[PDB]
Amino acid sequence: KPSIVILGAGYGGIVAALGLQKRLNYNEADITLVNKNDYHYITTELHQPAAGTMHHDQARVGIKELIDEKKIKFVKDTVVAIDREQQKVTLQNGELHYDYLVVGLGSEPETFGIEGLREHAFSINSINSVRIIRQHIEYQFAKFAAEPERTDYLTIVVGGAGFTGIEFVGELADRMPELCAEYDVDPKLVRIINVEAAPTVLPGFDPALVNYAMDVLGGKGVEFKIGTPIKRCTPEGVVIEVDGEEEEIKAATVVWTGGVRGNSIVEKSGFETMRGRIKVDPYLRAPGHENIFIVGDCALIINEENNRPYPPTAQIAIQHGENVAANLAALIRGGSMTPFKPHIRGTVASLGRNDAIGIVGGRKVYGHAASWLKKLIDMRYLYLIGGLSLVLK
Amino acid sequence: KPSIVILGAGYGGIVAALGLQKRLNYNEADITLVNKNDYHYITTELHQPAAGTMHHDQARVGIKELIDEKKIKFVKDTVVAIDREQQKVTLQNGELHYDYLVVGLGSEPETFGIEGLREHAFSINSINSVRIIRQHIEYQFAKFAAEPERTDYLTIVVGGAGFTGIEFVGELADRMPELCAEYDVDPKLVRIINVEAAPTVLPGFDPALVNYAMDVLGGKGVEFKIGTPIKRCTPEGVVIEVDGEEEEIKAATVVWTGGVRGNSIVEKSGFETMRGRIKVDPYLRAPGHENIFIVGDCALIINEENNRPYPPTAQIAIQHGENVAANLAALIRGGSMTPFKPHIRGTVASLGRNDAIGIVGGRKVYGHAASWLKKLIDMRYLYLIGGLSLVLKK
Ligand SMILES: Cc1cc2nc3c(=O)[nH]c(=O)nc-3n(C[C@H](O)[C@H](O)[C@H](O)COP(=O)(O)OP(=O)(O)OC[C@H]3O[C@@H](n4cnc5c(N)ncnc54)[C@H](O)[C@@H]3O)c2cc1C
Ligand SMILES: Cc1cc2nc3c(=O)[nH]c(=O)nc-3n(C[C@H](O)[C@H](O)[C@H](O)COP(=O)(O)OP(=O)(O)OC[C@H]3O[C@@H](n4cnc5c(N)ncnc54)[C@H](O)[C@@H]3O)c2cc1C
Ligand SMILES: NC(=O)c1ccc[n+]([C@@H]2O[C@H](COP(=O)([O-])OP(=O)(O)OC[C@H]3O[C@@H](n4cnc5c(N)ncnc54)[C@H](O)[C@@H]3O)[C@@H](O)[C@H]2O)c1
Repeated sequence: KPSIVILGAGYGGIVAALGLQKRLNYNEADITLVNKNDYHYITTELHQPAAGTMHHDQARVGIKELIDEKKIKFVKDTVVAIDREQQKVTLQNGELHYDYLVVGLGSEPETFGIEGLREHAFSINSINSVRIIRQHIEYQFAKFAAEPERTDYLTIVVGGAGFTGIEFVGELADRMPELCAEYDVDPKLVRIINVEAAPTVLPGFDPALVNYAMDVLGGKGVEFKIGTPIKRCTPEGVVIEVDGEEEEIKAATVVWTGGVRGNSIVEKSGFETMRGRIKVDPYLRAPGHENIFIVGDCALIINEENNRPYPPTAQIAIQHGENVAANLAALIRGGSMTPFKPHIRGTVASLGRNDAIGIVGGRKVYGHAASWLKKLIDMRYLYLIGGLSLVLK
Repeated sequence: KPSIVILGAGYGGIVAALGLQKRLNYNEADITLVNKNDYHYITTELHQPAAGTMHHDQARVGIKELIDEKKIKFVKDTVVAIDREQQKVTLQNGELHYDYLVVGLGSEPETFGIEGLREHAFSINSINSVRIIRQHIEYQFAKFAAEPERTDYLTIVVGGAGFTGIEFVGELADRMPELCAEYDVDPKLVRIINVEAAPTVLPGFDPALVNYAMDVLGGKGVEFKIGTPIKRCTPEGVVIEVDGEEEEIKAATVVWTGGVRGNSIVEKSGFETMRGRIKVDPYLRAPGHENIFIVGDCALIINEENNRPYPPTAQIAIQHGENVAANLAALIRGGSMTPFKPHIRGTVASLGRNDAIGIVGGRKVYGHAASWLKKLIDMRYLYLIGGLSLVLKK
């Protein structure tokens, strides 16, 4: 009968819920899952619908289908704030109560306080957002035939050359032949620009793979501006600093992949956070709070070996949920808990539909091999939450 | 030796060129065809791509494929003005000289000086235009999911309940189930509004056909506002006058089918025009110029029997091309020419993919029968200009 509530049905949230489903026995606890939408979207593949290389429906699944209900109660609503003292959470259309709290609200875009970014730029963070990005670009290409002078319609600027930016421009480059044919556009006129403040694309990554990534993307017509930061964002385009002087790029479409931050709700609810994320204990709990757990991008963990923190990823997020699910079972049964130890296997980044790069098991991988791996790994997630049934669909 | 120049590759233009092609024996005259694009689009079917019910490629064909290269020389360029005195036409990328001139530049949207109409509203008049309208609407639906409070995204206002407007709103209603499913939208929230200044939808049409049209469209959720004029057009929406008082409609998409005028080029070239169109003589030429011919929407014709003017249509435009081609051929070859006599067969209006209305001959038509009738008649044009080969390609 205790009331555990999980906030967000993302990688951290949905796995924690499914873990609880398998682990526990009917009526042992009251579990409620809260989500903004009635569907759970595969964030790792969201860059593809934004380009238009994949339908958005292939990147999402209905939550009710995943759960058997009765054990877990699903609430479709929007979280507003956290009342920790009165162990309750407030929604736009109601209020909920928790004995135990699991926080997996994912990330929010990090704008760095840059002017006009929130107003005039797009983010790849949801099914709704990527649909908007996709239709915006196609809309812009449609307008070009009427006004051939306006080449800014055909200019797409992606801010930041992180994994998200690199994956996106790769998909974008692949789409352009089909896109140009649809709207009678000269492929040569199209400009896809990736702008990176850091001196190198994909900073903190193996130079061998990075150069390979740039080489392939450069061949597909992607343009890279490195050591160039975005100072400001305008409706017309963006403003960048080159050689200590401001320069302007006129782009009808600006996508911001500059970084991510923890959900503002967590920080605004009075938690102590760094970059909006919580530095949790070995048991994935929020300091000074024995009944609160943080999962996914909201959680922050530091590798004891080095001084740097683990990056926010789906891979570690899945591991968060499974750990919390097991630990929650122990707490409900009055048992001890197990410290969280993250096993970070290789990471693979796609460079389009048929190409990819990654370091897996210490070994570097490229080409069709890496592409098949990522497709395989992503499919493994489908099996984890939906079984062979989900993989087929 | 003589230089025949044809302006525009629309219904009037393309048929006139093809008519000359069949009629003449090469080298007899120098024929040049001028078009804004290297393709000829089926304007009668343009309402479907704008809605998104049909691909735009099915509504156009390449001009070079249709014509006999050696006999007719095709120029892809944009007409700027016509110099009647010097008998030359000026383009963005050159100049051309004519002994005989055929003008089929089609129509331009008529805004009637209404504020913001040209700036903030869309027109269904080209391949480029319908693509813009289509992607615009899908874009607004995409934004709605993020902001469910903004129901104006799902509101589409079509100005004028003429022939074009009725076809467009009919196509739109059919699209909505597929469109709503794509962007997770509640169909009940969607509003398709047709605004008519006249007291009745489809003025000057059989009330029986009109009532059927409103009934079918009304069932699909289409809303009609009649006796209501559009005072102004804004990015936010439109302003309308109801019961002598101003009212507001919030619509992300505004499409203007309120009417058309002849191409501005004809008027700016010093021609004498009414509503931008030329009232031609029985030989479809502009008074008193014996060597200039006007075809399609640019031309204005009066029915001798009923004194009322013919509406600007593709059907009469096609007949213009055939008449001018025959008359031009006769003129260079010696003939006495033939006065233009329009044979106006029935007209059919689609009310969606599976429904239609029309008066053919003396009998009124409805349902799948009318739809098949309209589809067949449209196919006749494809055969006329492209043969069985063009007909195959859908
Ligand atoms: C294009 C892209 C590609 C990526 N590829 C990879 C990859 O290949 N490998 C890898 O390891 N990582 C990848 N990542 C990173 C990974 O997707 C994130 O780290 C992952 O989303 C984190 O899991 P999460 O559940 O905490 O976040 P999320 O998946 O975003 O969980 C958010 C969920 O909580 C809901 N929610 C949020 N706020 C509220 C609120 N106020 N009220 C109600 N519901 C709310 C949301 O609707 C959503 O359902 C990628 C990220 C992006 C953008
Ligand atoms: C949705 C819609 C549905 C319709 N359905 C029917 C129907 O069912 N039956 C019927 O009889 N009529 C119908 N009509 C009307 C018909 O389409 C027109 O009346 C017909 O096109 C008139 O012939 P036209 O060649 O003069 O016009 P157009 O087809 O518009 O001729 C214009 C051509 O010349 C080109 N051009 C224009 N300006 C320039 C320029 N400055 N320089 C170079 N090239 C230029 C254009 O690109 C185009 O190729 C419909 C119209 C619309 C909008
Ligand atoms: N295959 C994978 O494992 C995979 C794929 C995608 C994302 N991810 C993870 O998702 C997380 C989110 O990554 P992300 O791509 O959203 O951001 P990021 O933090 O990983 O990279 C941000 C980049 O943007 C640049 N940048 C920031 N501000 C800028 C500005 N004003 N102008 C120009 N450039 C600017 C930074 O230098 C940085 O290189 C990462 O931890 C990443 O590791 C993993």
